[PDB]
Amino acid sequence: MQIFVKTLTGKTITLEVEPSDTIENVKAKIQDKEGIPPDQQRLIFAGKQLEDGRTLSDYNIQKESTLHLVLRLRG
Amino acid sequence: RKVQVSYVIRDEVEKYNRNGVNALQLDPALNRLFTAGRDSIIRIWSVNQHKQDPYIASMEHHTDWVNDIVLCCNGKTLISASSDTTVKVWNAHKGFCMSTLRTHKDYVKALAYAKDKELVASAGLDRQIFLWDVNTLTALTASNNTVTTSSLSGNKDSIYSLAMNQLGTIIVSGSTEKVLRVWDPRTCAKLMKLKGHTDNVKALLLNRDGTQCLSGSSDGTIRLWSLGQQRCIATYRVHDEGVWALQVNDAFTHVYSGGRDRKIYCTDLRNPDIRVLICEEKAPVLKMELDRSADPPPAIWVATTKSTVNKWTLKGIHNDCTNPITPLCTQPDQVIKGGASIIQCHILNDKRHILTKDTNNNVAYWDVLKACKVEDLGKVDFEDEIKKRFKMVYVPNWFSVDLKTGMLTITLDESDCFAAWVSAKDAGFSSGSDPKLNLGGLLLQALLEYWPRTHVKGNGYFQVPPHTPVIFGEAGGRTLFRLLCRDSGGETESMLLNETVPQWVIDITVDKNM
Amino acid sequence: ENLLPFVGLNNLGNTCYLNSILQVLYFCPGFKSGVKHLFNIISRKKLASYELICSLQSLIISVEQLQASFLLNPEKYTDELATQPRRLLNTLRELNPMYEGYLQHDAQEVLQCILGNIQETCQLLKKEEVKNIGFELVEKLFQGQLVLRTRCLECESLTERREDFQDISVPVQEDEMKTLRWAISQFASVERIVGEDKYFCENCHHYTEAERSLLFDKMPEVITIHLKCFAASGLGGLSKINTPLLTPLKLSLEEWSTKPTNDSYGLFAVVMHSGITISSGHYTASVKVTDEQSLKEYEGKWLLFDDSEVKVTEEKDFLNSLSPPTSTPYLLFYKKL
Ligand SMILES: [Zn+2]
Repeated sequence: MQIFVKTLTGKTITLEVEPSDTIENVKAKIQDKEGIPPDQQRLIFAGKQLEDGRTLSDYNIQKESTLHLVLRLRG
Repeated sequence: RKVQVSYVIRDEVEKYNRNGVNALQLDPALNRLFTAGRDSIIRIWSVNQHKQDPYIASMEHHTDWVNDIVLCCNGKTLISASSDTTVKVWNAHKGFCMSTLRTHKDYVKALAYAKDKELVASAGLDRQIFLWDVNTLTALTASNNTVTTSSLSGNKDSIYSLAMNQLGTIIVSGSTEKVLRVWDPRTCAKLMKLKGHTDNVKALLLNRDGTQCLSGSSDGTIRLWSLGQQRCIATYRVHDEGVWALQVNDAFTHVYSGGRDRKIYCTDLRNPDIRVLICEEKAPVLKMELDRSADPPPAIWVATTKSTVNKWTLKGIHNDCTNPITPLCTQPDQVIKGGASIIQCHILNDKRHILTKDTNNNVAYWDVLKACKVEDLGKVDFEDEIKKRFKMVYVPNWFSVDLKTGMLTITLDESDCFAAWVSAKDAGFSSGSDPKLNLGGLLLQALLEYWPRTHVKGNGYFQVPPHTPVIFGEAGGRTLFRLLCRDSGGETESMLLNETVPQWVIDITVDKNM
Repeated sequence: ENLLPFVGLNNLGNTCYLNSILQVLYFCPGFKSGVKHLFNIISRKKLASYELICSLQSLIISVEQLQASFLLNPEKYTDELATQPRRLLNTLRELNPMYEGYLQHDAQEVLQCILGNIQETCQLLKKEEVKNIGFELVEKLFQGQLVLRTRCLECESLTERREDFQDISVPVQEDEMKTLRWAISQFASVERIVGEDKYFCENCHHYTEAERSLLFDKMPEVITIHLKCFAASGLGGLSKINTPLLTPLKLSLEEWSTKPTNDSYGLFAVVMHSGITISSGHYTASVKVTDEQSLKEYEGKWLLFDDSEVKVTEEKDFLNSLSPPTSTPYLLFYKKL
């Protein structure tokens, strides 16, 4: 399936994923496209931040679902 | 960029369209209809109501949707535009591809034709418009004749439609920028920008002397433009949803329109409010082609997202209502039957077999490695059939499947093509010894089995069918070169293969080393 | 010497990320009243989310009491007026062990963890009550309903998804000055998807060009705007964007709304970060006093909360620092008018 990811600039990119894919796979696919380390990524889906070790089906992420990419402004 | 190998699993002859039809051309001298199929095949039909089988020939070269076609030179020459980013030049009488133009860099969406100059133009999602002299195109070699292009600039967004007038003095493009852009094709000079539409413009027509233009738009309106005044002189709102297709009579006084709402209207330009429902088609209308045997056209051919093509008769137009319920016609006058599209595909756990579902709810089982169908399963439940064939085995992913043409197209990429090692015994092969086979490497060798450079024939375990199309493309669509497996021994094919086969395929197929 | 009646929050070891959003939550209109109601329901019926509500009520009362202690006789206090929120930090450590130790953390991330857990409490107590306004706390104050429209330009089929949201993730620059109007438009307005990134139309069974738009449908009492004040090149590889947007006082989402409204929102709180890198920095908060007890000398001014410290800055003087520097804005909070 094809999901959407809103990047840091506000630009949307598509990702080809499967429901059994872990969140680590998605962050690695974003690294392939955006060059951002996965440990430095934060992904929000409908207000809920995704966690590694869980899959996309755990969050009921389907086709045309939008993930919002952000970072950790540590302070 | 990165070069992919693909191939299509199909029959040697695909008599029927396997997908919707994007465009139509009528040869009046031979009573032949050309259809530009979403299944990547152009087909020639006889429109004699005599013939029992209207099929004449298929013209097989494109790798993706054929979006537009133009019959040139009194029906001798066809030019086609495809989502494979190419424009192709065909002998329309014998039905073979003569040249492939590759100047576009995205889906080519629209073609335009100036009969009096034998000029054609192509335009697509790359915002480019190229101009081509038809007499210039038949180029046997680089010394006798190099083809040359000329292009227009200004489009700020993807182009979806394009028209020239018969005299070749005006060209107009329609796009998601919502403005129509006009050039002089003779000088490539920008002439004007026509503003008024509030959505994409997918349909354009010009009168004979390029003084008026009709545009059809996804905003649901038709607009008439005066080019001498550079302004809109009428707006017509006869559809409920986007207007995708326009035709006009020779007198430029009645416009035929169709689009997403499946309804086809004929509206008089002199009295807009009076419009006539000709018919309601069974699927969104993509293109229409008037029969121009007689001034008041006797019939209109209609292409839709369905694989069938209907001719609707027009005898009985001599109204009052502005929103008619009852269609003028209820059954097509002629019907060219279509076939089913494969709309759902599941790769099994063995990374070797595929289950499909088509538009008829038929389910089939295929062998990706041998590039063929194994059995038709009828109208079984698709997901229950998937769960029923589950086997607890892991094989790394090594190909991808696409259904864009309605047939099975298999794509191999360097990143994972060689990921799947299996044993000869578990793959059903025999030489005896039982060593380890790489699926992608064996398939690549079968695809290029007829290429003399790979000889010392094939891989020694299986062949693909000789008619299998073999496609060398760039990642995300752009075809570089396409041939049938059996044709690799040709002198033209071997030269073009040498120029197109990427080194990562050469490694396996020529040097014989993983 | 010139001490203020507003209470600060002690730093317990890189906990300004917590102190910043906590000071913003205290001043949100319905938050204080809401957690008291959720405390009063847990106090009747019945650890995990319940502890978090108690910790929040423990601190809010502790802040309200310390302010009343100062207003009664301010000569008891000298150069400090702050309370420590240790119970809230401990419960957060039990909810997510990343907050253990004394490392630096993201203020937005801790706000998400707090609001998301309070909502879990509301939904867990909705079930325990219905089996036998209060539980609408997070949903009416901070949470809104988003509508993501995707339109295939081939067949013109328009699909829709409704996703909830609590803040609006917004870009700061493109990759001179960009206004917030531009920035929300990058988030919500039409975005054509073309080229080597085409939408896959399941109806067309083909990659096609698409137009994507997001629309605000149900709007809450507080609009949180979460700025993406950072970018990446691929060269650790990441960097902060110190230059901020042009930040307005009044905000209206009518142009990006699903239905025409006349709801305008007013900026009242800003959480800022100071530092050149993303890896570490310093969080502070700034809150505007609006709307009740005799303290109206300050109405219209901006209180700046810097952990246990607190200042009063002028409307014009704070507004200059908010736009192009020192600290850079990271969160913006607007409230319905
Ligand atoms: Zn579509």
